[PDB]
Amino acid sequence: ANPCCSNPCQNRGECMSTGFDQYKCDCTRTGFYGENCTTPEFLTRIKLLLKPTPNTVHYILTHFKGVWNIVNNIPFLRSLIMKYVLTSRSYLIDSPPTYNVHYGYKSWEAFSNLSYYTRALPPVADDCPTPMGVKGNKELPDSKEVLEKVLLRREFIPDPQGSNMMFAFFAQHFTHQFFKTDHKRGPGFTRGLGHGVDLNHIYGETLDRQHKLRLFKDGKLKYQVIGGEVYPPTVKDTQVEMIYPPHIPENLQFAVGQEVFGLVPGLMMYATIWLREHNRVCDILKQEHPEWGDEQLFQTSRLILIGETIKIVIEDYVQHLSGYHFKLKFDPELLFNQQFQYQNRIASEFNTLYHWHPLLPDTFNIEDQEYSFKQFLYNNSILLEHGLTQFVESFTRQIAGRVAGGRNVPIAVQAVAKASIDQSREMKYQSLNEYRKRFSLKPYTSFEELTGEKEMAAELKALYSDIDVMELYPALLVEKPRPDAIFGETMVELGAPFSLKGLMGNPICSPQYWKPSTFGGEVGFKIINTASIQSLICNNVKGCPFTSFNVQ
Amino acid sequence: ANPCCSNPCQNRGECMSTGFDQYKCDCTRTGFYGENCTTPEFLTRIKLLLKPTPNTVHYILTHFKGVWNIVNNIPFLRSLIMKYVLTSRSYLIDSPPTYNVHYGYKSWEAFSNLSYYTRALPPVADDCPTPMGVKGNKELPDSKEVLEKVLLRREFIPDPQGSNMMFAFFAQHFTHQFFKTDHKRGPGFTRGLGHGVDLNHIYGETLDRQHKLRLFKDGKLKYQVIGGEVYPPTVKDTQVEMIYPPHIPENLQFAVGQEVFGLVPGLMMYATIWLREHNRVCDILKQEHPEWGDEQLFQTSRLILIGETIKIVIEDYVQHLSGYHFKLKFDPELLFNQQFQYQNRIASEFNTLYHWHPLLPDTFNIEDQEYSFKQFLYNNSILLEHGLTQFVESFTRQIAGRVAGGRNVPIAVQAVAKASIDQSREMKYQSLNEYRKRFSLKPYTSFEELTGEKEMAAELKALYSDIDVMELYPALLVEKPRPDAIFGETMVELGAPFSLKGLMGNPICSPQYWKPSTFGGEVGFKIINTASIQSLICNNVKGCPFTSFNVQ
Ligand code: HEM
Ligand code: HEM
Ligand SMILES: *[C@@H]1O[C@H](CO)[C@@H](O[C@@H]2O[C@H](CO)[C@@H](O)[C@H](O)[C@H]2NC(C)=O)[C@H](O)[C@H]1NC(C)=O
Ligand SMILES: *[C@@H]1O[C@H](CO)[C@@H](O[C@@H]2O[C@H](CO)[C@@H](O)[C@H](O)[C@H]2NC(C)=O)[C@H](O)[C@H]1NC(C)=O
Ligand SMILES: COc1ccc2c(c1)c1c(n2Cc2ccc(Cl)cc2)C(C)=NCC1
Ligand SMILES: COc1ccc2c(c1)c1c(n2Cc2ccc(Cl)cc2)C(C)=NCC1
Ligand SMILES: CCCCCCCCO[C@@H]1O[C@H](CO)[C@@H](O)[C@H](O)[C@H]1O
Ligand SMILES: *[C@@H]1O[C@H](CO)[C@@H](O)[C@H](O)[C@H]1NC(C)=O
Ligand SMILES: *[C@@H]1O[C@H](CO)[C@@H](O)[C@H](O)[C@H]1NC(C)=O
Ligand SMILES: *[C@@H]1O[C@H](CO)[C@@H](O)[C@H](O)[C@H]1NC(C)=O
Ligand SMILES: *[C@@H]1O[C@H](CO)[C@@H](O)[C@H](O)[C@H]1NC(C)=O
Repeated sequence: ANPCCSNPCQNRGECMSTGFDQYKCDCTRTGFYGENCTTPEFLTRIKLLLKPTPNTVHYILTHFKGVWNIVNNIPFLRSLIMKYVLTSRSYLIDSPPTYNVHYGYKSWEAFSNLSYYTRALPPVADDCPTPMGVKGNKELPDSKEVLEKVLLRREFIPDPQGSNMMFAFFAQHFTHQFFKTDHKRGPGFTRGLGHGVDLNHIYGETLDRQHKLRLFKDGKLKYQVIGGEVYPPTVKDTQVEMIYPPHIPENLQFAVGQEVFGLVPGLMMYATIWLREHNRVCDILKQEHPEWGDEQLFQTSRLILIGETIKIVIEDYVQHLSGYHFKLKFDPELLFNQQFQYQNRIASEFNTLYHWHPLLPDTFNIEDQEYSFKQFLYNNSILLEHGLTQFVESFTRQIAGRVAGGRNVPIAVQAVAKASIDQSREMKYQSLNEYRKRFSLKPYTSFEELTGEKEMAAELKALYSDIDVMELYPALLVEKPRPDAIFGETMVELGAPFSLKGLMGNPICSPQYWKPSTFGGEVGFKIINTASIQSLICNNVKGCPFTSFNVQ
Repeated sequence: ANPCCSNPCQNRGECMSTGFDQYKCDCTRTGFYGENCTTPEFLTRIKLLLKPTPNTVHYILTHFKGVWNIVNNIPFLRSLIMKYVLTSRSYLIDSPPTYNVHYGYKSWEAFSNLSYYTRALPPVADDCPTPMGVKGNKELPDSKEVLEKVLLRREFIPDPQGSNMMFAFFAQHFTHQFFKTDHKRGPGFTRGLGHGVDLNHIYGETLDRQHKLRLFKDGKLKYQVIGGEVYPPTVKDTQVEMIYPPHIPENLQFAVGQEVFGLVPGLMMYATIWLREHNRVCDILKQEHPEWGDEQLFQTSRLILIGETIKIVIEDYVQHLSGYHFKLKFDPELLFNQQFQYQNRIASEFNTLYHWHPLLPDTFNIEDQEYSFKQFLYNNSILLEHGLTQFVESFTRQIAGRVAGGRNVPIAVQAVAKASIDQSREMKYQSLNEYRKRFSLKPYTSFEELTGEKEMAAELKALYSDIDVMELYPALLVEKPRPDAIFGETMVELGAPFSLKGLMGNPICSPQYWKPSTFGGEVGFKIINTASIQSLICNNVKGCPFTSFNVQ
């Protein structure tokens, strides 16, 4: 019924109904004119004839190891390249945000209501005949049939990039501060009104929760000592709301910023590490400022751990995922002479493609034990039995699973993957190829080009019939990976602009914030600029055990 | 005891305590270096030797009328000059925001908690020996003594720029959407979470209030027809809460977006005009999009009226009180190639200096009646008595009062002007000269330099002793005005950046919003780009009465 259901406007042109049966494409600043914005301009012709494909941009960055070794040892050449990485990626995001799950058109309700996730692409209209628009059958294939045929794990497929459980649990700990779906409203609503990296999973979403977690002395957070080790406090001691099964004793009901981090001891591991780091920074600032009160010590510490988070994510977490020989660099000054919006709204699609459940192994191997999912979930006495030291040493050695390549979602969490399929349809996601076009990628012409193989492509083609009807989420998990990589092209090219806008879009990277006095002088400024996952564990885990995001 | 109470750092360098009695200035990206950021760099010595004073630029813009008559008709030259106006004023506001009433240091609470007003200057620390820091007596002079000696109006002083009551009530109506102090929390807390021009004074702050005001047919707002004229609906049949005295009849309680607009018929006049304009735009959009539903007609009408508001404010409202011969232009495209944060946070000082009560006369002369403050306030029966047309014609003729120059605050609202003094000290405002240095203005060396005369200056000399202790709010109302103007240098050079960042920092001025499809096509786009106070009255007030912001 809606004349824009076929998604006619190309090259990011906006569609608007002009009557019951007619439409018009607004091609403003798209580089193209014509009915559906497909006729390029002469300057656009030159750029399209010169812009290299992302797979070529992935080859030079992962080859010529000796040439990148020269560039890395030159600050000028490294900064000029890192600046190009920042700007080229960040141009793809709409900031301020536009659409959400309920508005396929711009409106003030969509912009102002921070409870919605935002949308890179507008949702399909209710009165469209097919789920994707006009293409495909009236009903998408059975989500359980897609789940069992191409998603579920037969034999465990390890990640060829060496990603370990330290990386996987870091990915789960980090992303679950801005991925906090409000299941009371719907899959398109969020509870992290910060919409970014505010470390609410450490300090609390609301002020009242924060004050319950604070000691109100030297800016530190409340803690307890079990067996000589610093662990988060209990629910009984702080009276914060946590999510635990009714069979969990009171001394094991740990209280952390995120109310669900008692789900798995992997999240509680990082929650304990970051808690210790906060109090460690409180001791440093108090050493440098005996005149500061409790509130300033807490606040300045919080800002320092935020900078440490963004520093570790870019230079370690993203560095490992990229597989680049070029050393990425967290430097906000690279954007001061550029056009960049220091804001961010968390996108629903970013939430979808971050369901990296294939990372999870069949068993969690700690020291000389192999816990199943039943034994590991909601059992933090495991953490107390082994300690952070052996926890780090065990997760550093155990390798995680490959995300792309298909058929690697462990069956323990199969209902989550099936829900990621079902909820994507509930929120009226557009097709995979529509999101590939939205991010300047060539649309797949067949299921075999997508998967890079024949068997899964045959099962998909029997289910979806036409490639233009393939859904985004299952395509990500079964996409052909880059050579010996963990992700395909769609995962990287769509997630990098979201990931970059959420890290650099933080206010601490803005010129008025990025200065030593914001972090208590040059001593606190050095804490951020020398942060690393290795130094985070070495400063807060006994014995200073070697850790990394890759297996040795 | 705080070593930063003397505000030692100059040129926006940030002070930080480095001990119980030692401080350090952070001169990062200030153009200066040294202990208190006072030694200029080479590029700083060149800019300080080439930048003209604000009064010089005001002279050039208010003189050479024939030259501006040529520039106004050269579209490239006019856009070029308006570009310089927008960029030079933008550089002064901290965006993302920094301090508030409770945080003199940058903190995540200060940035995230949207209930606060932000602060262009940090508050004075509570442990400083004097209210202003280290200068003046232990207590500031009697606010009643200041109010009665330099503020209370003995004889009405008309505005030399000819501002009428159409302007005075437009200022009151427009600003009272982002100036809504939360008196349940404190003067530094706002109830306007949009922090800008979201037209919540028409549609409501919360979604539940908006639905009470909406008719849910053709996107129109509810209304009633009294005597053949369109007026807002009553609280009796809408249940939306309004502030009315307990004696007001049920059918005289008009229900509009802002709960306090029943305070004066002047506010209810503009609320009625804008209500009509929304339903008129709805008729225009439905005429062009007969396939749209209620929600999209409403949401698009809202975005259009927001655009109309920013248009009228820049090209009529700001055009009137600037006194410029250069015709101001509202054109978001002038910032697409410029560094500009498309976000805004309402500053508390912007609220402080927008207290333009000297505009009010001693009586409100409508047609042939002269109503006192007692008769005018909370008397919507006056509006139904005379009608909108007579209201527009009467207020166009009645001249408002001069805001600067001293002694023009009407005695009927003396309780307000004292509160502005008290609440400013309660919020620990810094001195007048400290705020002048904050906005690149020369500090006043004497009270006579501030007032431009002898009498009021000698009174302020005997109250404050030192000029560096003079407060911001009373200085704005007693400052020497510009020649035959309404405001002084401080009122203009401090308020213009706040006003700029609030108008152009709106999301609809961002590139992904400034296009026809956002506003329902080229017809709705034309409603924004050809809006004016004259067309607003002509399209919505019966008879198309002549109106203006200046008396004829
Ligand atoms: C280690 C054990 C893990 C378990 C038991 C688990 C299970 C779950 C469950 C139950 C949900 C919520 C389902 C729903 O309510 O719709 C979820 C969501 C999610 N998972 Fe995991 N997962 C694990 C690890 C990970 C890891 C390593 C990542 C890495 C990125 C990850 C990424 C996500 C994300 C981003 C969400 C969405 C968050 C939200 O919408 O609130 N998970 N997972
Ligand atoms: C026409 C009759 C008017 C009356 C009876 C009136 C009276 C008042 C009152 C009672 C307040 C509340 C003070 C407080 O809550 O502490 C106030 C505040 C204020 N007035 Fe008016 N005023 C009038 C017109 C105007 C005009 C023409 C302007 C022009 C700019 C103006 C600007 C303001 C502002 C900006 C505030 C601050 C409100 C806030 O921060 O919430 N007022 N006035
Ligand atoms: C913003 O800050 C204010 C003040 O710190 C918070 O309001 C306080 O809330 C507590 C409850 O947590 C009350 O006991 C206080 O009386 C409140 N003070 C004032 C002045 O209102 C407010 O909750 C914060 N906003 C958010 C979203 O956290
Ligand atoms: C953001 O939007 C949601 C949904 O449009 C709002 O939630 C609704 O709130 C109204 C009351 O205002 C309730 O009657 C509905 O039942 C709610 N629906 C859902 C799905 O939650 C929410 O209030 C909006 N937030 C803001 C700040 O306006
Ligand atoms: C500088 O801008 C960025 C920010 C994050 C990036 C990034 C580029 C690249 C990658 N990341 C991390 C990332 C990507 C997708 C998702 Cl979903 C989450 C994180 C990856 C994995 N490869 C190379 C390019
Ligand atoms: C484009 O940038 C602006 C925005 C608003 C402006 C402005 C410049 C100028 C003025 N205004 C309006 C205004 C200023 C202060 C306050 Cl407190 C309220 C309104 C004035 C008064 N004259 C010349 C310069
Ligand atoms: C862990 C897998 C549990 C569900 C598997 C049964 C669903 C049928 O899936 C079948 O499995 C075969 C073996 O992988 C594939 O070769 C077939 O292509 C596929 O159709
Ligand atoms: C795109 O434009 C062509 C004409 O150039 C038209 O035939 C076609 O229908 C348009 N696309 C869609 C999806 O309608
Ligand atoms: C929890 O882990 C411990 C190992 O420390 C194990 O003995 C226990 O059985 C586990 N509990 C459950 C319910 O799996
Ligand atoms: C500022 O610097 C001067 C010398 O540069 C020094 O004498 C003075 O104490 C400093 N502080 C103040 C508040 O003037
Ligand atoms: C309200 O205004 C009317 C004129 O419309 C007047 O007759 C009446 O006395 C006024 N009421 C008060 C309380 O001043």
